[PDB]
Amino acid sequence: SGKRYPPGTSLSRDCNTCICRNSQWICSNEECPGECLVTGQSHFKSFDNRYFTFSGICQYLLARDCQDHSFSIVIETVQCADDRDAVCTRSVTVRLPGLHNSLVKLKHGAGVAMDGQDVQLPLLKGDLRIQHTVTASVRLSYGEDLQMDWDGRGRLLVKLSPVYAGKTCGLCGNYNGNQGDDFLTPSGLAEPRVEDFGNAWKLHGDCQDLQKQHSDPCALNPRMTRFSEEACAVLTSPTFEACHRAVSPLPYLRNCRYDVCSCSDGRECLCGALASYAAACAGRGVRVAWREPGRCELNCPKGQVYLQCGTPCNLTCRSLSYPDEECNEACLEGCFCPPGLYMDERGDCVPKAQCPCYYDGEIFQPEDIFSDHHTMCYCEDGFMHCTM
Amino acid sequence: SSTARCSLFGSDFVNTFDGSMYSFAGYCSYLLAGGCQKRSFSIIGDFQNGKRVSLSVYLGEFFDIHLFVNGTVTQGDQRVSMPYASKGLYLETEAGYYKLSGEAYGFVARIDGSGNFQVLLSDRYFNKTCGLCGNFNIFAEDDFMTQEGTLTSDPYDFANSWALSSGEQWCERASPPSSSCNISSGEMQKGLWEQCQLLKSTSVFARCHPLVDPEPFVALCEKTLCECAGGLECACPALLEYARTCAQEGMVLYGWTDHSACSPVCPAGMEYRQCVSPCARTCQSLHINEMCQERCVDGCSCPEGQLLDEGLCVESTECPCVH
Amino acid sequence: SLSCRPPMVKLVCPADNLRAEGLECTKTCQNYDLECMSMGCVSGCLCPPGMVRHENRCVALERCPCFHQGKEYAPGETVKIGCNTCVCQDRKWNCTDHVCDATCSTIGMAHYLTFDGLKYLFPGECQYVLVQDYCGSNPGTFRILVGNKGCSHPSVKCKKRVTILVEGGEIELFDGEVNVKRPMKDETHFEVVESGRYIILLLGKALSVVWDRHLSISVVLKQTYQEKVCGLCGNFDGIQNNDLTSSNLQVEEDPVDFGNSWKVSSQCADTRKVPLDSSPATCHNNIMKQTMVDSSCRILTSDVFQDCNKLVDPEPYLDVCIYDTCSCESIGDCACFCDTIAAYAHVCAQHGKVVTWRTATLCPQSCEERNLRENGYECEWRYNSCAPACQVTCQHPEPLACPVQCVEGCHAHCPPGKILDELLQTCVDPEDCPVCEVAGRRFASGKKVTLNPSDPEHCQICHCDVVNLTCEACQEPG
Amino acid sequence: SSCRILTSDVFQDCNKLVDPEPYLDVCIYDTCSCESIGDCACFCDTIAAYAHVCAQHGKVVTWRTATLCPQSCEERNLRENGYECEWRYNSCAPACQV
Ligand SMILES: *[C@@H]1O[C@H](CO)[C@@H](O)[C@H](O)[C@H]1NC(C)=O
Ligand SMILES: *[C@@H]1O[C@H](CO)[C@@H](O)[C@H](O)[C@H]1NC(C)=O
Ligand SMILES: *[C@@H]1O[C@H](CO)[C@@H](O)[C@H](O)[C@H]1NC(C)=O
Ligand SMILES: *[C@@H]1O[C@H](CO)[C@@H](O)[C@H](O)[C@H]1NC(C)=O
Ligand SMILES: [Ca+2]
Ligand SMILES: [Ca+2]
Ligand SMILES: [Ca+2]
Ligand SMILES: [Ca+2]
Ligand SMILES: [Ca+2]
Repeated sequence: SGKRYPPGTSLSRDCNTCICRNSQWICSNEECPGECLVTGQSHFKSFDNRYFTFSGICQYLLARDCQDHSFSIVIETVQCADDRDAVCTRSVTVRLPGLHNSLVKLKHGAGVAMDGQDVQLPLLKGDLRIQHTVTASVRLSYGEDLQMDWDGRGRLLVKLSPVYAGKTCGLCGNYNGNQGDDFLTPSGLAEPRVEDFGNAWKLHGDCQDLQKQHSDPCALNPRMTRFSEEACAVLTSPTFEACHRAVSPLPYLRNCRYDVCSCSDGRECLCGALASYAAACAGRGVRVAWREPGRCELNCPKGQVYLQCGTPCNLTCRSLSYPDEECNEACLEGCFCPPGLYMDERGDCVPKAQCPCYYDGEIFQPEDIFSDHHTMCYCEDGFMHCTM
Repeated sequence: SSTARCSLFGSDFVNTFDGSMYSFAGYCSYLLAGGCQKRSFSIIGDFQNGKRVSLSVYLGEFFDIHLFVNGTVTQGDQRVSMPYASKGLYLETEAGYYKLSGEAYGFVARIDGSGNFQVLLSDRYFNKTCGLCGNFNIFAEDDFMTQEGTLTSDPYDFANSWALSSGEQWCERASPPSSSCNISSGEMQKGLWEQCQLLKSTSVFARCHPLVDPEPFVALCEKTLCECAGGLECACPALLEYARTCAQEGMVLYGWTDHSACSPVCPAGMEYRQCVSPCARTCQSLHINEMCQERCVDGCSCPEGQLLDEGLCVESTECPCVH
Repeated sequence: SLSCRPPMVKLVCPADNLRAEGLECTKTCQNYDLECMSMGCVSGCLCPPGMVRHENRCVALERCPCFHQGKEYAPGETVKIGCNTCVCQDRKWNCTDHVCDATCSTIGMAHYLTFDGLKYLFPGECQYVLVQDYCGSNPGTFRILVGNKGCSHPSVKCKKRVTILVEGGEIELFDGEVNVKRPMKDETHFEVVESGRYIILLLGKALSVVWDRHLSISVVLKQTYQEKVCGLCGNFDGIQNNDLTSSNLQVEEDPVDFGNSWKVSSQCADTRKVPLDSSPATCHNNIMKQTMVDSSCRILTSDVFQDCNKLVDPEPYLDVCIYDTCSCESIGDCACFCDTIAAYAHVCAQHGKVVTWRTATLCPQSCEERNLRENGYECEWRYNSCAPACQVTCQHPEPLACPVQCVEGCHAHCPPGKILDELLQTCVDPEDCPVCEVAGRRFASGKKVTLNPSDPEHCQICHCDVVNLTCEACQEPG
Repeated sequence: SSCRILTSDVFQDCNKLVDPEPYLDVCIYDTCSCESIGDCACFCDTIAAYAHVCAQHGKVVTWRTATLCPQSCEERNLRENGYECEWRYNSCAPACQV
C-alpha cells in the first residue's frame, strides 16, 4: 500500500496473516467469514464482496442454506418515498427449522415478533439469542455460525462462518470466494442483467417485476444535484484518509448520490451512508472521527455521553447480576455514560447502589430480602446473594 | 390546437392542461411540468407560504434560469440582468410582462405584474408529461396521477407528491388553510354573489359556453370572495382567467374589461389591451415587416403613437440615438 | 361469489393447523423451489398439489419453461452462452463444462480488463508486464510486455509500445507496423494476419494477440494454462477477485499500487494516487461539458445496440468513455471517443451480434485511398461492419487458427475466381500467387522454414521461395 | 499546432495568394470554445473554408486523409444491392453540371 516494512514483520488482514521473506509476502489461504449487507435504499452487498442495486417491491429471498436447510432469510421491500427510485427495507423474516420450525420477524422499529407474539429482549432460547446492542439495534445470534443486525430503518447484516462455504443460495450468493457467479438464478445459470436476478427470487407472483434499474434519480429532482456533490465529497476528503487503503470508497460514494437524491429527507440519508463506510473501515481496523455539529453528531440523552470506542460489557445493570458470563465483544461506538454510572432500564444510568437485580428474570429492587423456607437470598448492589 | 396551457392564477389556485381546477397553498418548490420517462427540462414553482414567488426552469443538470415575482431574474446564485439568452432560453419581456421561451425544448413560460404563472407547452408531450399541471391528454378527470402513478380523488395530497427539496431548505407537507370565512359569513355572500355571476349573465362572456363551461370558474371564486374585506375586485382574478382560457381555445373575446371595473396591473404609461402583437414597434427598431406572423397575445402596451424605449412609452418625436 | 374453474379446487383454513399454506403461498414456476411465508390461508381456489399456476393458466405437468433473460424456453430447448451449450431437460438449466478462451484488453488509454473480468484504472507512464508465464514455479515461456509514454492523462499523446518475448524472440510493434528485432526459433507457429483494422498475430497453439494499430491490446489464451500466468491481467483461474495479486504475492485493494508492482524499470516514476472523483480534469467544474459527453456516450445504450446490451453489460465500457474523452482534448482526431465504442462493438461481435453503428456524421472511416494506386478505379476495398479476419490469400492460402470470428475495417471484396494479395493491393487470380507444392502435398505458399530437423538419414529437405519445384541437399555431420 | 495545417506543405501554393492569418485566428478561437467529442466538425470546417477560397483562385487542394477529417462517401452506393460504386469524394469538382 505504498509504504515499506522490514523483513520478518507479520501484518494481518482481517482474514489472515502474511509475513515478509525475500521481498515476497507468504500468506495463508484459510477461509474467513462473509457479510451480506443490505442498507440505504436498495443497496446490496453479496458475501463475495460484490456490490449492486435492485429496486424491486416484493418479498425476496436474501439467503438460505441450500444443501441442508438450517435457516432461510427473507427480505421485504417497499417503496419508501415519493420517488420511484426509493425502495427501502421494511422488515425481514427469519425461519429456523431446527427449533419448532418457528418464524422470527424483525419489524420496522427495533422490535421482534416470534410467531405473532411480540417479545421483550433478551430472548435466551436454547440456541438463538436476541438482544439489543446499543439499546437502539437488535442482534440475533443463532448458535455460533450466524449473526444479524437491525432491520428497523433498513441496515440488515449477516455473519456466516466458513462452515457454510459454498452451500447457500439467494440474492447474497454462494459464499465461495468468486465474485462473478453471484448473479446465478435458481435455474443454475448466471444472468448478466441484474433486473433478471432479483425478480427470480421473488416469492409471490402477483408482484410487479421491474424492467430497468435506474442509476441517476437526481434527474427527476435536479434540486439535489448540487447538494449531492458537496455532501458526499467528504467521503474522499482526508477525513477518511485512514481507510482508503482498507476498502474501496468509490461504491459507498456511488450509493450516497442515489440515496440523497431519492429519499424524503436527505439529512439522515446522508448520515446513514457515510456511516456505511466507517462501519466497514472499522470492520478492518480503522476507526475514523467524522462527527461534527454539522456532520450529524447524534444526541445522546442527558444521562448518557457520546463515545467513539468503548466497551459494551460493563454498561447494563444486567451485567452485575450475571458477572460470570463472558463478554467477548469489540470496542464499539455509541452512547455510554461514565464508568461510575451503570445503565438502568428507564433510560437514565445510575451508580451500582440502586442497580436492581434480575434473579430468575424477576426484577428486584436494590434492597429486597427474600426467602422460601430453605433458601435465603438478597439483592445488595446489582448481584443476587443467594445461600441455602 | 398543437399546444397546451397551465395557469396558477390568483392566490393558491391552479388550472391544469385539461379543465381541472383546484387550490393549493404550498410551502416549498413543486414541479409544474416536465417529462416523466426522461426529463430534458423541468418547470418548477416556489411558494413561500401559500403565496407564490418564483418560476424556475432546470434544464437537466447543468443550467437554471430563476425568474420570480421579484423579477430580478437570477441564475444559479449570480444575479444577472435582463434580457438574457443563454443555452437556448430567451428571457425577454413581452407586453410589459416577463417571458421565458424555450422553443427548442418546447415551452413558453411567462408571468404578469400581479403574479400569475402560465405554461404554454407543445403537443410533442401528449400523454407524456406528468406534474402539478397534470398530463396533456384529452380527458380532464384522470389528470391526478401521482409520482408513483395513482389516480387520487384528492386535489391536495397529489400536489404534495410532486415536491422537490434542496440543500438550502428541506420542506414538509403543507396543511390546508383553516378558513376564517366560516364564521365571518354575514352579508358578504349576498351582495357579492353577482361579480361571480356576471361570467354567466353578461353577453360578452355569454358565447364561450359552447367552448368551455364557467361552472368551475364560478365554483372556485365563491370560496375566495369571503376572506377579503370590502371589495368587488376580489372576483376579477378568477374572471381574468376565464378570459384567457377561452382565448387559447381559438375564440377570443373583446372589451370585457370596459365595464368589469377591474383592469390587470401594469407599469406607468401602459394599460391592458387585448390581442396586441408581440412584435411591438419600438423606438430603436429596424423597419422590417412580414416576419412576425406569430399568434396574437394579450397584455398591456403603449398608446397609438408613444413608442417604447427602455420600459416606458415615449413620443415618437423624442426617439434617441445610441453610440 | 364465483365458483372457481374445474381444473382446481377450493381450500379452507383448518382451525387446528397453523400451517395453513393455502392461497398466500401460491406456488408458481418461479417460487416452487423457494420457501414461502404464511400466516393463514384465504378464501381462494388453488391448483391441486400436482400442478402450478402459469400466467393465468394452471399448467398441469411440471414441464413449465426455464427462464433466461426474461424469456420462455420449453423443456429440451437449448441456449448458447459462450462456448457452451446448455439445455433445461427438466426445470434447471444443465450446462456443459468446456471453459472458454479468455481475453485481456486495454479499453482506452488507461484501463485494463483482466481474463476473469475486472475493469480497473491504472494510469502509468513506465513499462509494465501485461501478462507472462514466469510466475512463481514455472518455466517462463512468454513475457508479453506493454509500455506507454505520456499516458497518465489520456490525449492525442500516449502512443503504446509492445514488446513480446516468446521462444527466445523479440518481436515488437509501435507506430502502426510490427518489427522483429530477434527472430524466434520455431518459425512454424509464427503468423501475422493484417486483416482489416487489426493486426492479428498468432504465436503458438495457445496464444494470440490483437492490435487495432492505435491502442488496444487483446491477448487471447486457451484452456491450456488455467492458473499458470500472472501480470496486470491476473492469473486466469475463474476466481474474479484475486486478479490484484501483486508481484510480492498478496492481494491489494487499490489498483494504483498494483501496477506499480509490475513495472520493469524499478527506478522510474511510480504513478500518483489520484483523489477520487466522478469528474476528470477537463470535466472538473465544467458541468456543462460533462453532460455533452455523457449524452454522446449513451450511444452505448441506443437503438442499434439494444441486442448486445442484454448480453454484455455496457456500464464498464461507459465509465471508460466519460473518463477518456474528458481528459482527451480532441481537436482534429475524434479517436479517443470513436475507439471506446468500437471496443464495445467488437465484444458484441464475438458473441455473434454484428452491429452497424458508424455513420458519416459520427466516426466516418472511409476506405477510398486503397482504391487509388490504380488509375482505373476498380473499387474493391470497402468498410464492412464485421467481416472474417481469417481468410485465404497468396501469402496465407491455408486456413489459420482463427481466435477472432470477425473484425471491423476496410475489406477487399471482388467476385470469385480471384484471391487477395497485400503487396499488389487488388485481388488477383489464384495462379498469380507465388504458391508452392513440392512433391505433391498441400501446404503454405513456400514458408521460409527448414523442415525435418529430427532424423539425419531422412534429411530430405525441400524449400520453396516463391514458385520453384526445388529440393536442397543436406550437409552431412560426418 | 493542429491549426498550422493552414501553413503546411500541401497549402504552400495557396499561402502565397491568400493570407492564412485570418483563417488561423478563427481556428484557434472555435475549437478552443468548441468541446469536440464525437464530431470534430468545429475544426474540419474552418480548414475547408480556407481550401474552398484557395479553389476559387484556381488552386485545388487535397488535404483530407483517413486520420484527419475522413469524409466517406460509401452510403450513397448502398440502396442498390449491386454495388455500382459511382459516388466518390472528389477534392474540388464542378458544381454546375447537367
Ligand atoms: C427575490 O429576489 C431577490 C432579488 O433578486 C433575491 O435576493 C431573493 O432571494 C428572492 N427571493 C425569493 C423568495 O425568490
Ligand atoms: C398513453 O401511453 C400509454 C402507455 O404507452 C398507452 O397505453 C396509451 O394508449 C396512450 N394514450 C394516449 C391517449 O395516447
Ligand atoms: C444433464 O443432462 C445429462 C444428459 O441428459 C444428464 O445425464 C445429467 O444428469 C443432467 N444433469 C443435471 C445436473 O441435470
Ligand atoms: C461482410 O463480410 C462478410 C465476410 O467476408 C461477407 O460475407 C459479407 O458479404 C460482407 N458484407 C458486406 C455488406 O460487405
Ligand atoms: Ca459466489
Ligand atoms: Ca388531463
Ligand atoms: Ca483471477
Ligand atoms: Ca455460428
Ligand atoms: Ca481557367
